[PDB]
Amino acid sequence: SIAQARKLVEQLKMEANIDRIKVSKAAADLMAYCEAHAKEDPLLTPVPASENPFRE
Amino acid sequence: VESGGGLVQPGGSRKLSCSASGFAFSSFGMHWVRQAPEKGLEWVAYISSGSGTIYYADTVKGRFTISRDDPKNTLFLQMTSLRSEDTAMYYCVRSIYYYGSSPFDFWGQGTTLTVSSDIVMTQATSSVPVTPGESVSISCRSSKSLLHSNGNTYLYWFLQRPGQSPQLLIYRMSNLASGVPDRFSGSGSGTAFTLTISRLEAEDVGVYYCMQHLEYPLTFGAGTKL
Amino acid sequence: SELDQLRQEAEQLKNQIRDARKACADATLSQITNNIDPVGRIQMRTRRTLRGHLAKIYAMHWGTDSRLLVSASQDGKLIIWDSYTTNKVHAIPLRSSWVMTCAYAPSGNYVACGGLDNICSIYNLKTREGNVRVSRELAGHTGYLSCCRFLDDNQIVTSSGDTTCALWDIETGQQTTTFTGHTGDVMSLSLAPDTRLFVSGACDASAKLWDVREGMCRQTFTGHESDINAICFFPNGNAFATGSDDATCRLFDLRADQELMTYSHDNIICGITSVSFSKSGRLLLAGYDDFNCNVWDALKADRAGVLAGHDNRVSCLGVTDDGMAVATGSWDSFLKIWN
Amino acid sequence: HFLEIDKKNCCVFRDDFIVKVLPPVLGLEFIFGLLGNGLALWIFCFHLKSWKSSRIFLFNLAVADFLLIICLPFLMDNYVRRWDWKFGDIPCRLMLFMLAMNRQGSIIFLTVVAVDRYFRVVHPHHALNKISNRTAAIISCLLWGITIGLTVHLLKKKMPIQNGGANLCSSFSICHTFQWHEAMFLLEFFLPLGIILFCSARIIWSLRQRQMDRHAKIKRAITFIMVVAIVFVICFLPSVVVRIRIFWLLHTSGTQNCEVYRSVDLAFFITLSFTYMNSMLDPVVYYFSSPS
Amino acid sequence: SAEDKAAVERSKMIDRNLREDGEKAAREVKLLLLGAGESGKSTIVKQMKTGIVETHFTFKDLHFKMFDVGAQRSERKKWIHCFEGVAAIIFCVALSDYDLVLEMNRMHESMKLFDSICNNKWFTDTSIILFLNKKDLFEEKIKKSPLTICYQEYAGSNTYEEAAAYIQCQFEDLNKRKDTKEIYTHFTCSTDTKNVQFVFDAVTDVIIKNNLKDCGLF
Ligand SMILES: CC(C)(Cc1nc(-c2ccc(O)cn2)no1)C(=O)NC1=C(C(=O)O)CCCC1
Ligand SMILES: *[C@@H]1O[C@H](CO)[C@@H](O)[C@H](O)[C@H]1NC(C)=O
Repeated sequence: SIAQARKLVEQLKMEANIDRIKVSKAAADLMAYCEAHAKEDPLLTPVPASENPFRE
Repeated sequence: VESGGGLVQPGGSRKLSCSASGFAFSSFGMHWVRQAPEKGLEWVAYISSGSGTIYYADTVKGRFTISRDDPKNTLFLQMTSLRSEDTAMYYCVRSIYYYGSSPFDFWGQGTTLTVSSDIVMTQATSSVPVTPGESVSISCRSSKSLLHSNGNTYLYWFLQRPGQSPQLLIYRMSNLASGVPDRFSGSGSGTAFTLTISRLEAEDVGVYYCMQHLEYPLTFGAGTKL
Repeated sequence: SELDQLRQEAEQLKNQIRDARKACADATLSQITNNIDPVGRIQMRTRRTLRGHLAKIYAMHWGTDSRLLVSASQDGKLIIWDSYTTNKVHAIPLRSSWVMTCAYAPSGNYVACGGLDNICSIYNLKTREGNVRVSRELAGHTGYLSCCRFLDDNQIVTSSGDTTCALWDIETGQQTTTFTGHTGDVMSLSLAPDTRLFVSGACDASAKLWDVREGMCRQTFTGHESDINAICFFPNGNAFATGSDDATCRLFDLRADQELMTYSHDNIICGITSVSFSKSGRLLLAGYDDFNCNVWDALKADRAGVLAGHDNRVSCLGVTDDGMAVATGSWDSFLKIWN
Repeated sequence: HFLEIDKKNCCVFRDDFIVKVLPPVLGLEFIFGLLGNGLALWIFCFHLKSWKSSRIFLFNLAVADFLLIICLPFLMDNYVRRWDWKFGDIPCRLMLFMLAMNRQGSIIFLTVVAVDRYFRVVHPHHALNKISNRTAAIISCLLWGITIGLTVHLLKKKMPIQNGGANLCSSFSICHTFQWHEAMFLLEFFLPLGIILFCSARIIWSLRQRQMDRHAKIKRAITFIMVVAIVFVICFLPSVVVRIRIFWLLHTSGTQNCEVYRSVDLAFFITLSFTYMNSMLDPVVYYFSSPS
Repeated sequence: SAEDKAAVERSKMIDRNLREDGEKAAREVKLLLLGAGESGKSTIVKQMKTGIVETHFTFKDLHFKMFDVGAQRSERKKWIHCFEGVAAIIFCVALSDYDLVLEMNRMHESMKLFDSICNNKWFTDTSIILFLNKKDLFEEKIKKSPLTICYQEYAGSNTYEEAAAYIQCQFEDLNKRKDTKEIYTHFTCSTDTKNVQFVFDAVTDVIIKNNLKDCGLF
């Protein structure tokens, strides 16, 4: 009983003592990644039907 | 492993048999490639998995008969009228067909027998120096470009070491078979093909044959001895 | 009375995390991606329909070649399809017909399956002695098998209903590492592109990021109001999306340590069974309980398309590694390839 | 009065009462029948997702009823003009064929339904309950063949009969020869009666021998088993009973005086109008009353 | 295309095997067995003859599949939809644990699970077969102990005929869907027979209703 609470406290301390960055810095990374690979996504930008392996 | 068949007969008829052993024979298509005493190999018959489609050679279309029995794992070949040309060592070859399979991977021991359009594969070269440690390249050519629309070229490479059955090295002209050392490599342009060996070894000596699988009346290339 | 003192410290420590998380929340994802242009309406057509399953389809997985896929169903069959020609490459009968997960090895020589039998079975596709045969049966979990993903040719990671995730070594069949910390049943998992960390969604409405090497939890994400049913990693590997039973989706960032965007609509009251990202990460595809698979524009959190082609619950979802197709299974025993 | 029809003395009447009672009776059956069977046929094709062998047999009944309904206004024209057919020889030949074929076809595809429901309640584990849709289609085509093969002679009998100054399109004429297709008229009723009554009784008895009737939906289905067994008798008994009376008169009185047939002949074509009643009530009893 | 034509005919050979297995699987009756652990499912299974346990038995040319999920001990709602489509649910309750406690007595613990299973969104029309086991132990126990310990509102003689029928009536009262599903209650002894007949009778009524759904009547 005491050990279970102690273990939960010990793990919670490790999570608290972690490095974090601002959301805007993390939001820019997701935005930058999507635009860097926008031309390579067939679902987002359909490729010509000749290049479709499933149309024909 | 597989083997079986008859040996000697004057005229008349004879029946060949094969004994499959421990490879799930029921899901494999089987061939009956034969080889003349001093010439190259020549395809004879074929039966699909489940005894569906059956193909025969143009020269044995009516005289020969191929049938299989999935129980007991036995493959048959019935020959009715046996002329003088039909004097060859008959091999039994397995092959399975799905998306990424390697057909013609295993060849039987084979038995000898004596009596007492199509695509022609040239393979102009016949013999080369046997000096080891070099980079030998074997050339070959076909009557028509065997590059299908799906994108794979149906050219197969076989090596017949002196005294044993042929062994598959490369299937579909680019893919290496299982158990084959990485020295062997194959490239082609649809019509002309080459097989490259980086470092020759003592066990690489033998006759190298080529096969096609685009149109089913498939032919070999008379080999290229080392 | 040390139990009360520990609880008081835990509450104070938990409040520190919430304060720290709120401090770094400089702005919102919607504000940052407000200037970008919407993807517009996205229409996808059923380019193929795979028939042959005679029961509800519960899982599927794509091969690394973006051509072969394996699907599971409660009829007890594991079918390997050729998505280009509809051809059936293999059909593996399972010992137990209650299968809830599938996995295709990145090498391509193995597949894995599991379910209510608490056993993850590995099958050898490239067997020289004929057909597909079982290779290893991994036992040791107490609850049902919810998910399993091939780390490599010899390493697999599984999540179970006993609130634990395990890492196995196929050669010996023993649990190299056990991941504990969840209070509810773990329902899904997803390895990172680097295959060094993986997240897991549980019935306690919490998502935990684990370290495969060390074997301890690194981060815990909260915000969902019900059981988390699906999880998937962003193509970058520094974010993931969750699909819970409260008819909502959320995007979590590993570095930001907090939820970024919410994908929900007032017209949707049905839970989410599966989620998946596109190759670019701009699209988030989610399978719902209303028989419809929805496409969400992750950057702007606006609906962009609907994959309405199934007559029952959409249970599984997948996007090819090439990004040129989307496979959608459902309880009507049909698999559909889109665009 | 009297008419010589194909080397036998057949007495044919032209009652004025036919002109004022049959055109409106047949008009009501057609107008609702087109809305009934036509709508039901629409639901079967474009409004149904899965097809089972039971629904295949019901589909044939809707087709058979539909073809019989579209032959009504040709009959109405004949009745309005007081047995005066001015449509030709082949159309007279064709319309009669489509009457006997569709009437017997509809009767065939409701004894099949009654037998189909019998196997689903009294022998629930029988292999017949799980026949594939292909097997049902073969049986449906086979049953259509017997219906057509039993009425082909209507396409060989030259039937543009000239009656005085009138032309009649009718194969139901009273005379003193044992004509087959007249005893078969009684066979369309007696034989299905011995099957529907036996099957309907066994279905209800089994649902009551087992305490299964306490359900709300089961008890509703029990009543509609009796509905089809009552509508069938209502729509077919009156025409049959008149025909035996004609047979009774032929044996005892004979053709020598075609005056005692004045009343019964009028009554027969009255009761034959109730035969088309079944083809109109079937959509509201077999399809529209199903919970599915 | 020679290799492609050979691959297509292999898929066709796979298709015919899938249908052959599907025909066999469609002819087997699937039953789900539930209880409270020591409710008597172990002795029930023998009468018909970790993870999930499958029991195979046949009766009157009918093949039954019985699945025991008593070794799960996890969130029921996360895997209970996998059993949607079973012919019937076999529920086992011990009649001798009304006074025994697991706090809370064991009898009400069965009532909590019965209430959730019976009123489950997935089981809205599946027949539920309720087996009241350990009736022999309940016979002697009611002589020395009253039923007021379990049900404090009980007002009746402590005889087997009156007390047992009260427990059965209480269990059936939890059935909210009284018009879409039927609950069959039977009394089971430690050494008895015809229990598989009772299950056979119940599934036939489910089959008859299923047959009347294909024909459209019911
Ligand atoms: C042609 C028919 C139907 C008599 C007939 N029935 C059969 C036959 C043969 C084989 C078989 O299996 C069953 N029936 N052959 O001829 C007939 O007189 N029809 C007419 C009326 C009607 O019925 O609407 C009313 C107005 C007058 C015309
Ligand atoms: C018609 O009536 C006459 C006179 O009664 C009789 O001679 C003749 O035989 C009858 N016709 C037939 C076909 O019997």
